[PDB]
Amino acid sequence: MRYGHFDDAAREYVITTPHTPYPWINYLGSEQFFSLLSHQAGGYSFYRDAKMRRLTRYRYNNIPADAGGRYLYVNDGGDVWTPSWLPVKADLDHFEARHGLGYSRITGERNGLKVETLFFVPLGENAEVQKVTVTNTSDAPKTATLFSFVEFCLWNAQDDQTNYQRNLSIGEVEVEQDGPHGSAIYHKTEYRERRDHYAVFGVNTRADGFDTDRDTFVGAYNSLGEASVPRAGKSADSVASGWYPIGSHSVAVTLQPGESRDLVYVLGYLENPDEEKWADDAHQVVNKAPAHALLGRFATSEQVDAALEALNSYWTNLLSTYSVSSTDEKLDRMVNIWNQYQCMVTFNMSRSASFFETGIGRGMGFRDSNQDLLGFVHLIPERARERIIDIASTQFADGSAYHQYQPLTKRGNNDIGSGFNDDPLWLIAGVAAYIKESGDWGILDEPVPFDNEPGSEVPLFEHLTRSFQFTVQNRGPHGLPLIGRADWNDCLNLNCFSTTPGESFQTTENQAGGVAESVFIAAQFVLYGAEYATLAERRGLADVATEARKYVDEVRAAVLEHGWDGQWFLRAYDYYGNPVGTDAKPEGKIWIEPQGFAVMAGIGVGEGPDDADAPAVKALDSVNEMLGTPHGLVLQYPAYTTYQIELGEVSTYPPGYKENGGIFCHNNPWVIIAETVVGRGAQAFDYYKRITPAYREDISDTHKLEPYVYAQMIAGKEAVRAGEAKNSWLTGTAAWNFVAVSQYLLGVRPDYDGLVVDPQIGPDVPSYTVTRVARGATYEITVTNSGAPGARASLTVDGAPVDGRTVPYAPAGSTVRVEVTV
Amino acid sequence: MRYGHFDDAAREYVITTPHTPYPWINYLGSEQFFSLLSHQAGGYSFYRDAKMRRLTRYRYNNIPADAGGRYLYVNDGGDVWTPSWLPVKADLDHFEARHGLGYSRITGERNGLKVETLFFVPLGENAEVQKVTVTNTSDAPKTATLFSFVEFCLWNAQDDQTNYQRNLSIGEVEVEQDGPHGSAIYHKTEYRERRDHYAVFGVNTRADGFDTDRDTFVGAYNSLGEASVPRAGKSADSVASGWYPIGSHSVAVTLQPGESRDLVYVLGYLENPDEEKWADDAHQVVNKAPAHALLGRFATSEQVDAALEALNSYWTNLLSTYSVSSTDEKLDRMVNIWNQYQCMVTFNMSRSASFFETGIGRGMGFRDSNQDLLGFVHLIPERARERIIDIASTQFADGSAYHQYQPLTKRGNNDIGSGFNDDPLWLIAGVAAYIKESGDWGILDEPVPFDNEPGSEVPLFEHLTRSFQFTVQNRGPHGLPLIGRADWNDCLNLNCFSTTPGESFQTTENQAGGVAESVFIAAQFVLYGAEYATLAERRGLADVATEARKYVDEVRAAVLEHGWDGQWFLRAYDYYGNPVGTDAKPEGKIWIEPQGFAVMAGIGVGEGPDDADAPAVKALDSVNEMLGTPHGLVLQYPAYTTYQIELGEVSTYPPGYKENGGIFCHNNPWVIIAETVVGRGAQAFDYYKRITPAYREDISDTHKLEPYVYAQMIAGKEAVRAGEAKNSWLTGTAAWNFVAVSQYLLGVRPDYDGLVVDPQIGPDVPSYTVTRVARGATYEITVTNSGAPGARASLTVDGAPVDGRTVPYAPAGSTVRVEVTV
Ligand SMILES: OC[C@H]1O[C@@H](O)[C@H](O)[C@@H](O)[C@@H]1O
Ligand SMILES: OC[C@H]1O[C@@H](O)[C@H](O)[C@@H](O)[C@@H]1O
Ligand SMILES: OC[C@H]1CNC[C@@H](O)[C@@H]1O
Ligand SMILES: OC[C@H]1CNC[C@@H](O)[C@@H]1O
Repeated sequence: MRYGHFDDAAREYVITTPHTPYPWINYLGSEQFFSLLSHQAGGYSFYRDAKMRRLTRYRYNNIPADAGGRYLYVNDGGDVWTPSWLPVKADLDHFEARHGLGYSRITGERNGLKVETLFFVPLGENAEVQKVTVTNTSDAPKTATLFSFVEFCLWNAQDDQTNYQRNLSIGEVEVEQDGPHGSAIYHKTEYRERRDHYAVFGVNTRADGFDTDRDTFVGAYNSLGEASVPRAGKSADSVASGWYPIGSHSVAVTLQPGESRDLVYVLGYLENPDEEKWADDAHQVVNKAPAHALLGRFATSEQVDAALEALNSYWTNLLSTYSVSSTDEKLDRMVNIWNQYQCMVTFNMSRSASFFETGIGRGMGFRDSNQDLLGFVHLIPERARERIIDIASTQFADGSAYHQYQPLTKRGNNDIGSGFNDDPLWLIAGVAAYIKESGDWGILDEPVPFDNEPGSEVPLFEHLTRSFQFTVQNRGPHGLPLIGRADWNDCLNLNCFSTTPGESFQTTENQAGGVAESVFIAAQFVLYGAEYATLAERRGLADVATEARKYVDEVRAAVLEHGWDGQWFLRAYDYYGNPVGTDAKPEGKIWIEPQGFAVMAGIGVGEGPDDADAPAVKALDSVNEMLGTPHGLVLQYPAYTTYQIELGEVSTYPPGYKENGGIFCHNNPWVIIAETVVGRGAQAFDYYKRITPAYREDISDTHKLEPYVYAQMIAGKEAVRAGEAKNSWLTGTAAWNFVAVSQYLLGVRPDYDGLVVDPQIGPDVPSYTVTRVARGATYEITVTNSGAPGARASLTVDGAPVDGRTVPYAPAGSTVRVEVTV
Repeated sequence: MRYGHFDDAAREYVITTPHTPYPWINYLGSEQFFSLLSHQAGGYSFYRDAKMRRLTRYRYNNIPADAGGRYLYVNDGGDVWTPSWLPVKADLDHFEARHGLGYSRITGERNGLKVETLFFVPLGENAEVQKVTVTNTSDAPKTATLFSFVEFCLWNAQDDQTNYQRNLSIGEVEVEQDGPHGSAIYHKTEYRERRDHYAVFGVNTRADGFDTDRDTFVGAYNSLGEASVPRAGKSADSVASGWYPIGSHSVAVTLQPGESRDLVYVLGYLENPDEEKWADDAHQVVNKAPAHALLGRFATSEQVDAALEALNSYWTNLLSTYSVSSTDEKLDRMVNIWNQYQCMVTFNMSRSASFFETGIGRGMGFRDSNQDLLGFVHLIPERARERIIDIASTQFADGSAYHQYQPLTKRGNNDIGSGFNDDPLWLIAGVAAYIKESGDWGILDEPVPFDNEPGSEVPLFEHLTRSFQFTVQNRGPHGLPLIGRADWNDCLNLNCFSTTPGESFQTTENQAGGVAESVFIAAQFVLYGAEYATLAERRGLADVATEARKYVDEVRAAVLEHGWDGQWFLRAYDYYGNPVGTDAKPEGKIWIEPQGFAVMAGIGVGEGPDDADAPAVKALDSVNEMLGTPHGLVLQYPAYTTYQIELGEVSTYPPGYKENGGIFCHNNPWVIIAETVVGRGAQAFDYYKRITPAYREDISDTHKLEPYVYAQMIAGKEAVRAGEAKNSWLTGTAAWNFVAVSQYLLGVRPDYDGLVVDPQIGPDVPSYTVTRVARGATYEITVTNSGAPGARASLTVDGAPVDGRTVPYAPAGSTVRVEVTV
C-alpha cells in the first residue's frame, strides 16, 4: 500500500490522505530558525536550539499522536472543522498535503469552503509564515469565521514540561489588536527578567478578536478538537495571566461563489538590545519595533510569493552541484532531491529534534556532526567550514572531545556521556572530506581553541594531530585502540558492568582498568590515519607523515593478526581480554561495523571480486548470509537474548531492535562502499536499494514512517515488527548513503588534486550522466556501464584518453566532458 | 460556590459533580507505595520514588487536564461510557466521588447500569486495588462488556517522557489469560536487564479478552475518549512489542434486575531475588510466584473488605492522639481529620509529586522534611525517628547539607541547588520537636554518618552541634548569618546577579565574596539555638550550653540593632551591604518572614498586646496593614515590578504570584504563632481561618483547588487572579498550620518536662475540649475561654490548682483531667 507519491518536477512528496501510518513531517528553515511540520500541521518551532529557545509547545506521545500544531478552525454557519483534519476530524471532501523544500502546503475542503495553507520559513527570517487561501467552491455565498491557533512554549522546553510549580505563574502576553499592518499577540514570558527575546503571532488584517489564554479558547473538559471558542463562533478576547499562553485571532469573511481571500500569519522570533528592550521608561511594555518591521515584511501576498520564489531559487542553486540523469527514476529522485535535502536537515539538526528525538538531551554530536559533513561539503562549503571550526573548538588538548555541544552556546557537555574513543578520529574524516571538496588547505591554519578557552588557539591541523595521537597512545595488548566508553556503537560498553537500574549506560560511571579494545576504531584509524598522514605530508611535515604511516601500518597489521575470526572480522576484546563478535560464542557471532569499515580501509582486499580467499570477500559473504534481510543488514547476529553484563547497553534491547539486531541503517553504506571496493557493484547497489526511501515507498505500510527520508533504525529479522522504522529524518544514514551513491556507486568523488571517476553500480544502471560542479568547473560525466563484476572504468576527457581514473581539476569556469567506459 | 461537601462521620470529602474548577485528588498509601487519584480516576502510582519507579503513565498539562488514568469502559448495547465521566464524557444519570483516608470511591450511573469503584492501597501491600460493583438498576435483565484500562510508565519517568529514540523499542509484556485467580498482564520493560521488578495488572475472573498495546486498543487518530476496542465491543488481544504497553481486560457481565457483581482489579509492584527472576532456564518468562500470591490476597470481595476495615482502623488509631471538640465544626474537621491526613502525605511525599510537582526533579527536601516532622511526630513517632536519621545522614561534616535527597536511594543531590544557609538549623527544629513529643533522649546518641560515608558516624547530637556551629562561624559584618544561595525563601538569591536566560536561579553558579546577610536566618538561630542549648544542658554539657546561649544573645542583639527598620524587621543585607526590606526602598518595603520568625523567637516582645512601644507589636501591625488580604498574608509589599538583578529569582515572578507578592501560605502560621506569643488570640485565629480549607470551601470557585487540603500559594492582591491557589497538597503549610492550631491557638503543646496548656485563640471559640495522648497518658483538657485580649490560662489538675501552664508528664496509662480558664 501507498499514501501519496513523489512529484519530481515540483520537488515535493504528495500526501493524499490524513490517514498515514504515522505523522509525516517536513522541516522548515535552513539557517537559524526551524519548524517541524507534520502533514496534519502538527509540531513546533525554535530558534537555534530546540531545548533552550522553543517558541511553541508540542507533546510527544500524545493520544492521539500529533494533536498540537498550527490550526485554523473554520466555523461555517456553526459547523467547525480544520483543513488539517486533526484536531476536529470532520469529514473532508478533499485533502492534500505537499511537502516541498523548505515549505509545505496543506489543503482541506468541506461543504463549499476550501482552505489552503502554505507554510514556510523565509530566507534571512526567524519566522514561520503561513499564507492561507480561503475559496468559496459552492454555488452560493458563504460567510465563515477563521480562528488561527498556536500554543506557546515557555522557551526552555525542559522547564516547560517539568517545572509547573514555578512556570504556571510566569506566562505573560501583550495584545495589539490595532498594529501597523494588522493584529498581533506577543508572547513575552521572562522578558521581564533575563530574556531579551519575545515571540510575535500576527495576521495581516485587523482581526475581529483574539485569544491568549488556552483554557478560555478550548474550554474546561475539552480537547483541541472540541475547542469552545470556534464552536461559539466568536473570540473570547482572553488576556492570559500565567497558565497556558496561546496566539489566536478571529477573522470573519464573506465570499461570493468562486471568490477567494488571502490571509498571512507570521510567527516571529524577536530580540532587542538590552538598552532598547522597553517602549516606556517604567520597563513594562515591550519594544515592538522589530515585530512591526517583520509584520511589514509579510503584510501582503506578493511579499510572500517573492520570498517563496527566492526559497525556490536558493534550492535550485543548492541542488545544482551534483546531479544525475539515468534510466532509474527512483535512484534519480534520491540523488537529485531527497537525499541532499535530508543532508541539509541533518547538518542543521544533528540528532536533536524530530518526532522521535525530543529536543532536550541531544545537542550537536561530535561524531554525528562530523559525519554529517560528508554529505554536506558539496552543498554549502563555507558553512561546512564554520561547522568544522565549531566542532574542533569542543575538543580537549589531549585530543579527546566532548561527545556533543549545546547548539545555542556552542559549548560541549557530558549530558549523554563522555570518553567515547572513536570520537577524535571523526574530526579528521570531516576535515579530509572538506579539503577534498573545496581545496581550502587554508582551513588547516585556522586558529582553534580547545574547549572554547580564549587564548588556547592552535592551528586546526594541530587539533588533527591531537586526534591522531590520542589513538596512537591508547592501544591495548593486541595493538588495537582502547575502546573507552563505547566506539561508533554507543551500546558496546565494555567498561561498564552496571547492575543499577534506570541509570543511563551513556552517562553512568565506567571502570578504570581492563583491556577492552575495539576492531572498529582500529579500522577507523587505518582509514583516517591515512588521510592524516597525507595532510602532514602536504603541510611539509615529512617526519610526522613517515611516523604516521608507520602507525597505520602497525594497526592495519594488528587487525589482520588479532582482529580476524576466520570468516569475518572480530568486533572487540572485552574488559577481560576475551573476543567479542566470534563464531565461538552463541550470540553476537558476527557484527557488521568492522566488516564494512575494515574493508573500506582496504584491509584484507585481494586480487579481485572472484578471489574467494581474500578476507574482505569472506567477511562480506558472511555479511550477506548472516546479516541480510529484504529490509537491509542487521547490526549483529544472532541478537542477544539475555543481558550480557560485560557488554553494556547492547543486550538490553529486545532482539531485532536498535543496536541489538536492528538494521542500523547508518552502517549499511559502509558495506555498500566496501562492496564497491572489492568490485561487486551489483550487490552494493542491491544493498543501497533495500534501505533507500524511493524503493521502499511501495511498502509504506511496513516502513510506516516518511517514504522520502531515511530513518535510523528499521526493525530486524529477529523482531516481531521486522521492517518497521523508528527515528526518521535525523540519522547519519543520509550523509553516508549520499557518500555511498554519489561517490562510490555512481563513482564521482573529489580527491585532493583531481576528481576521481570510478563507477561500481552493476548492470541495473547501464547508462547515466552526472553533472558535477567542483572547484568552479563543471564536469559532464557520461557513463556507459556494462556492470560486469570487477570491471573498472576508463576515461576520455575532451576527446583525449587519459590514464587511470583521476581527472586533474580544470580551471574555474571551464566545462569538462568526461566519457566513461566500464 | 460549592462542588461537594465534607462528611465528617465518614471522614470523607464528597464531590457531587465531574465539573470541578480543577482536578481534585487524593493520595492512596501511607507506607512505600503511593497513588495520586483525581475525582475522575486520573493520576498514577509509584513505588518509593515518583521519578525512579513510576508504574503507570500520566501527562501533566494535557488537553484537557487529567485525561488519563484508571478507566473502566462500559459497553451497553453499543453505547460506550466511563463511570469516571472522563474520558468519554457521556451524560450520567448520577455521579459521585468520595475521597476518604487512603481510599476513594467513584460512582457513575448511565441507562440502568451503576458502576461504583473503590480505589485504595492496602496496608503492607505495594499495590493499588480497585473493587468494582456493577448494579442493574432497571427493571429488566441487562448485559454489558467492561474494559479495564491502565497505561504503563516505563519506570524512569524522566526517560519515559524524553527518550523515545531508545525507549520505543524496549516495552515488554507477558499475558496470562488463565492464571490461578483470574487473568493478568505483566509489564516487564527492562526486567530483561538491570530491573528485578515488574508490574502486574490483573482481575479476579477469567477475562474474555485482553489488550497490551495502546495503539490497537485506542485506535489510530483517537483519544482515550474515542478508544476503538470498547466501541467495537471486543478486545483485540494485542501483545505489545515496544511502543506503548497498557493493561486491559474485557469482562462480560449479566445482571438480573436489582442484581450486582463485584470485580476486583489489582495493579501490583513485585520483585524477585536475582536468583529467582525467571520461570524458565532460558530466562524469557518472568517468575510470577509473588504476583500470583498478591492476586490471591485480593481474589475475593471479602479480602478487599477486610483490608479496607484494617485501613479504617489504622486511621482511627493514628487520629486518636490529638482531637478537639468545640463549637466550631470547621475548626474540628480541620484538626481532627484533614490537617493530620495531609501531614501524613507531606511526610511521605515531601514536595516531590502532586498534580503540580512532577515527580522528577524534587526529591526529599532537607528543609521541607524537617519541617514536615513538626506536624507528624505525634502521628507515628517511630517513623519520624527514622526520618531524622535519614535526613541527618545527608549532612556534611561541616554542618551544611545536601538541599534534598533521592527517595529511592536516600542519597543527597544538588539537582535543585546547594549552599542554602537556613538548611542546617532545620535539623535542630525537627529533633527538638521529636524529643518534646516522645521524650526519646536516646536518639541523640544514635550514630549517624556524614553524607552516608561508612566510618564517618558520630552521635546525632554532634550533627546538631555542626548545624549550630555552622551559623556561629558564618556571620557577616552586622553579626547576622550569611545567607548563601538563599535562606527559607528560595528566590532571595543575593549572591547571584544572573543575566543569562534559561539557567535556573536555583542551580546557577553563585558569586563568592560580598557581605550578604539574612535577618530570617538570624531569627531562626535565636529560636533553634536556644533549643540546641537546652539539648546540650540535658546532656550535661554546661560549657557548650553556656557558650551557645551567649551566641544566641549576640544574634538577638544584632537583630535589634541592625535588623530593625522602624516599624518592622529588615529582611536582609545584599551582596554590597545594602538593606533589603526597608521603607527607604520603593518596592519590597516589608517582607513577612522575619516578622513572624523574629517574634516567634521572642525578639522585640514587650509588656503585652497593648505595649505600643514594642518592636514585635509594631512589626505585627505593619504585617496587618501592608500585607493583609481576605485570602491571607502576602509575602512582601509592594511586589517588585521590574527585574532586580541583585535579588535573584524573586522579581522574576509577575506581581502577586509565588515569592513575589503571592500568599505563600507556609509562612502565615508564623505570623499566627507570633500573634499568639504577643497575646492577640483573636487576630491569630483570624489569620488561621483565612487560609484554612474548611473556611474557604464556600469560595471553591475562587480557590479552584482541593477544598479539603492546604495549597502552597494563593495569588495575592496584586495579581489579577487574586484568591486562586496553585500547588495544592504538598506544602509545609500543612505541618505549620497544624503546629499553629494545635499547639498555640488551642494551646496544647508538649515540652521536654511536661505538657504546656496555653490557649490563645480569642473569643470566637469560647469552650472546647482537647484529648491529647502524650508519653503514654491521656490528657482531657476542658477549656473555658473568655477570649479577653492578652488573657492567659490558669490550670487545675484532677481537682487541685497548679502553678503556671505546664502539667508535668503523668505516667503511662493515666488519664489526667485538666481544667482550663482563660
Ligand atoms: O544517547 C544517545 C544513544 O542512546 C542509546 O540508548 C541508543 O541505543 C543509541 O542509539 C543513542 O545513540
Ligand atoms: O527548586 C524549587 C523552587 O523553585 C523556585 O523556582 C520556586 O520559586 C520555589 O518556590 C521552589 O521552592
Ligand atoms: O550506536 C550507533 C549510533 C547511535 N546513535 C548516535 C550515533 O552517534 C551512534 O554512532
Ligand atoms: O521559597 C519558599 C519555599 C519555596 N518552596 C520550598 C520551601 O523549601 C521554601 O521554603
